Amino acid sequence: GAAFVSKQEGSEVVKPDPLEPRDELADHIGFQEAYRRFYGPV
Amino acid sequence: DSRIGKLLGFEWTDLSSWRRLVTLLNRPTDPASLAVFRFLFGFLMVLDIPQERGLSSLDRKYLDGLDVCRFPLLDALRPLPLDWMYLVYTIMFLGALGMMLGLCYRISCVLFLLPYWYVFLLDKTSWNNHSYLYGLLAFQLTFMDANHYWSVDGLLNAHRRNAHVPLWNYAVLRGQIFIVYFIAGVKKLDADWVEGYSMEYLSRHWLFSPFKLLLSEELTSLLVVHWGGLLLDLSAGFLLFFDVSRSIGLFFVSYFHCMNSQLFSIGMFSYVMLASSPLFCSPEWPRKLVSYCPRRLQQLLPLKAAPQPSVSCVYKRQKPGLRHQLGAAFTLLYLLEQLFLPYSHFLTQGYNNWTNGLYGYSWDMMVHSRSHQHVKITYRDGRTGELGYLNPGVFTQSRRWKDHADMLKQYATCLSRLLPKYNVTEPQIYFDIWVSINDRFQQRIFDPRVDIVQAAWSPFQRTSWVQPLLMDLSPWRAKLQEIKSSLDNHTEVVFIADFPGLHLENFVSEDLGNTSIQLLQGEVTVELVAEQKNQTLREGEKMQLPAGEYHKVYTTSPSPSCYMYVYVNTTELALEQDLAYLQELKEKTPLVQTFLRRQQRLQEIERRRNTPFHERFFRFLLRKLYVFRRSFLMTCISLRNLILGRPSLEQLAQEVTYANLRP
Ligand SMILES: *[C@@H]1O[C@H](CO)[C@@H](O[C@@H]2O[C@H](CO)[C@@H](O)[C@H](O)[C@H]2NC(C)=O)[C@H](O)[C@H]1NC(C)=O
Ligand SMILES: CC(C)CCC[C@@H](C)[C@H]1CC[C@H]2[C@@H]3CC=C4C[C@@H](O)CC[C@]4(C)[C@H]3CC[C@]12C
Ligand SMILES: *[C@@H]1O[C@H](CO)[C@@H](O)[C@H](O)[C@H]1NC(C)=O
Ligand SMILES: *[C@@H]1O[C@H](CO)[C@@H](O)[C@H](O)[C@H]1NC(C)=O
Repeated sequence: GAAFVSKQEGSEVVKPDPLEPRDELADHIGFQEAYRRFYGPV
Repeated sequence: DSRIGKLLGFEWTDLSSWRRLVTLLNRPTDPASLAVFRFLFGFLMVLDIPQERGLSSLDRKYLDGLDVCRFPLLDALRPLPLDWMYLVYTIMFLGALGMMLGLCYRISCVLFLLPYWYVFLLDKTSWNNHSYLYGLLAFQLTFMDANHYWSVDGLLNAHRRNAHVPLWNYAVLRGQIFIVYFIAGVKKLDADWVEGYSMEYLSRHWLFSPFKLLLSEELTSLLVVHWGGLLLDLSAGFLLFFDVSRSIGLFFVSYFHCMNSQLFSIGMFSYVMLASSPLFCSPEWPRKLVSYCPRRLQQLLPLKAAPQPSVSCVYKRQKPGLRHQLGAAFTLLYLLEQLFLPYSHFLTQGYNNWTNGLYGYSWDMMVHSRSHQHVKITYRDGRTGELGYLNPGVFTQSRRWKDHADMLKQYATCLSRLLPKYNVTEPQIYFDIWVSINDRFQQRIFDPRVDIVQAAWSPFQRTSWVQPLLMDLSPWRAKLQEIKSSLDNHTEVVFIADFPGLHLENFVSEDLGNTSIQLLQGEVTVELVAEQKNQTLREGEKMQLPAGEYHKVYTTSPSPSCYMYVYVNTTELALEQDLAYLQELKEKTPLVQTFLRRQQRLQEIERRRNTPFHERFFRFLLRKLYVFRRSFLMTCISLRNLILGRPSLEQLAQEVTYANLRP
């Protein structure tokens, strides 16, 4: 599924984060169906 | 009457006994400067709840039926259903509204304090130094008499109207803001700060422009950013306290927080610390500005009269009761543990990594900045042995777990129970995370051979599977920037330090033609997996690597070895050998829209310059209007779901698209 990666993309090494400042949050694994499960067809 | 009495506000005879210290700390003080901070903190918490607490993004975060690895501090803290987390956030909103107005202030403080610290401890990755502070300022203010001036509690209850507060309501609040400032100034005595490494990019902002007139930009980042933020944080609570240097100190800490309101997006931190710095002034200062206005205006303002006596203070002629001894105890005990918890890192050593302790409670803002090169998460099936590879960020809603060993043990445990929904029976999960802190060599932070599901973590034992930060390779950082400046616009470099016995298995993608590895220090042995051929390198020897194939860099030195990956992306180079060939023939078919999608983005990022400030600001208030409207309308959906029940999905769908409307 989308929870896994192959052994060509998980082994690519190449492809500043201060911990103080405060977005994605909807690019989850089973998000769009668990959203429509609890809500309507949005 | 002494020299020290005019200077510190008390003499040593006020510290002669416990009774004279209770009398000093419960000395009757004007409620006015405490109750303008109560408004300005409770109004900046009303704004903070839809924006930074995540009320407007609560449906995306705490959604029911979602496979998610959560990081609470105490692992017994489970979040409620989404319908009830909208009730926690509307109780916290009524708490911040009754703390703002002063309406039922003791009830409305624990209506804000209790669901804030529930939400705060429910996610270790949302911890900042300000979201910790807002739960500290709301914790103190539960016990302070902040509804004793400018409140509707004054209008309803007549004995709370304009009445004296004890001195300890200011000595805790001034003692907190002194601890916020001064402990941040000795967290910035680290060698990464006094040498100009943390926030090295910050002087390139346009707000450091007048300092460029006298200094270089190499020295603007060293003096103004690093030594100017050291000598302000070290001496802000000394300048704000004393009367001779407060107006010099109030100007320097107003500028320091109007800069940080734009240099960083840290929520309301720059406005809470701006509303707190007048607590160091004389407590009569709201009455000294009420009297300066026209005469019939002050009936909408609070009262300018002298404060009436209160039961909460100790007066001169009175034996101090049990409440007055609980204010001289709360002042000394809490300002002791506020001085101790930024240095309590020898106790909670299980939370200790490359930086000391968990983030949020140590006042080391901007002292350590990280950059991750590579995360490789490798599961291993329990009944087969299929060595498979997970996505680097599968069920997490954050990227802070890769720095902290307590959160990696939480992620490896949560992945051990979530992966059987994807036919992995009992995984053995290995994390291979490459972090470089403050422009250092990239190295593994955790050992890549340890099974983190069965690895031993406890909060008070130093973790066995955390690699030490190689600080003897910290002299190399002047040479690494010399190599980075030696490269052209095309070639990139990845500096990597590896431990003895460990190796790095890198797959150079086929886009990276002409990549090579040059050993800077140590002794590695580069294996090419497709040819099964080794080649031992020593210090200074380069070696070209194939594109599209595997290679392994085995460290064979007894000391940690250091090397670099001087690669160039010849795919996007040959793309810009054709697109920069295409544009000159334009002013005379997969590639033509890739040119046009870059001429597309050239249109709107340039009108970022060409938009006015007044319509920028008008759009920013529209955004804010939509984040306050969605958070109000999605609350009423889930507040109807508990009272009236949950309707059909087609009628739930009509409201959420209505709530998600741009206004
Ligand atoms: C190239 O050299 C490396 C470095 O010694 C070899 O890696 C070793 O491989 C054996 C067998 O797989 C392991 O038992 C050792 O632990 C490895 N060394 C280290 C440091 O981990 C590799 O096998 C060599 N390859 C070839 C083709 O000769
Ligand atoms: C479980 C639900 C009801 C929430 C309950 C809130 C509890 C857990 C909260 C409310 C007030 C909080 C305290 C507020 C202030 C501090 C000082 C801080 O430096 C360490 C944590 C500490 C000591 C907190 C511990 C947790 C605390 C007691
Ligand atoms: C690869 O890039 C380096 C970077 O300077 C350059 O010196 C070298 O000539 C390049 N080699 C090829 C084959 O393009
Ligand atoms: C090289 O550039 C292309 C863009 O043409 C990009 O898609 C690719 O990811 C880059 N290579 C790497 C290793 O990032």
